[PDB]
Amino acid sequence: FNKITPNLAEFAFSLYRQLAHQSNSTNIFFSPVSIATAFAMLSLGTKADTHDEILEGLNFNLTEIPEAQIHEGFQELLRTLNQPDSQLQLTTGNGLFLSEGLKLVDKFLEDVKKLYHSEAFTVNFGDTEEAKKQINDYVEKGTQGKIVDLVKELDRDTVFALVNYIFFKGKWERPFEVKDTEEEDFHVDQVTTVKVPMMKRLGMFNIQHCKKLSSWVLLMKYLGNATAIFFLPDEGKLQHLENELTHDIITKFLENEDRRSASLHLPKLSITGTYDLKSVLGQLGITKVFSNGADLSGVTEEAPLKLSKAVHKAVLTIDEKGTEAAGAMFLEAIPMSIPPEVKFNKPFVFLMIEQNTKSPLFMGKVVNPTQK
Repeated sequence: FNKITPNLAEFAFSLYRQLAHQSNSTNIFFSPVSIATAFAMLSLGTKADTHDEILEGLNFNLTEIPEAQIHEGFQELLRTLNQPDSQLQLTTGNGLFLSEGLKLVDKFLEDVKKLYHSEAFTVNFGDTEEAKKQINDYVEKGTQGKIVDLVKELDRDTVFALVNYIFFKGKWERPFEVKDTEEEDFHVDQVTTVKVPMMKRLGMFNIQHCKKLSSWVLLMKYLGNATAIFFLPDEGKLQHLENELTHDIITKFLENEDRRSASLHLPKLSITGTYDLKSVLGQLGITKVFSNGADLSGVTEEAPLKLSKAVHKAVLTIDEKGTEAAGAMFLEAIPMSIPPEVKFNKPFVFLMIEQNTKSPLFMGKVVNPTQK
């Protein structure tokens, strides 16, 4: 439900398939939305090919969609993700660190803080260790201690760095009971298991088995404007599941509101994803902004400039209840027939969607819960 939603979904997938390709034995978790928003904001300080590469690498076809529509699209998205009276409890931030002694262009600083409500700071890159400390302290402080020592090192000639972080710990509209959480096996291989805390509940879930995706598909809503979608592939269908996913298929799932009884087993976990955006977005065609040929004339008017560092960290916590604050009670009418046992006890894929815009807030893959 947003002009740029289709683009963000395409970006989420190209990014996902990129990461899934590098290796299939690691947990994947990232925010298509936080990354795309950061880079769209950055493009504002770039021009020509440098600029164009960035928007195209974010899956926007400049021959078909006007730039003004792109930014307004991100604007509406932001005005939604962070509103007063309503909170999905999303801790996110984007920090720009530019060399002191650089003559920055006002308009850029205005756009960053006013339009994309982001943060720009000036630091002394002459002192690498102190620069790193300030950057890391920024993240730590923004996540109240959940993300520490993010940046492990800086290039010798670093003059501009970008940090993008996001932490999500949502509250289910229909929570699990802690007393029902017990240790269960999780099949990493078809012949190997490992124990992990497993949440479980008998109720009416928006769950179904999809022939095309060869997977079970579960949708659960979070307090706020978000919805989690879990895809459990049949035996040997993970790769098929990954290839067959599409924005149209996901939109269809979100339209369905049918519920059926089931005994659901869902792992209680905490996973993280840390990526070097220069490397990852590089594989998506975004290379000039990170090179000596970078046209960042919208950032600094007279001196050479390029983005030498760009990091993204996404943290997800899934548990029985997002808070100790008991939620209002409700009663579901569960039939007396035998409910299917649907267990997320093997590699599965997931996506978190923002209900209004339908933007892909998060996307990931759990290969082994006890991996972190």
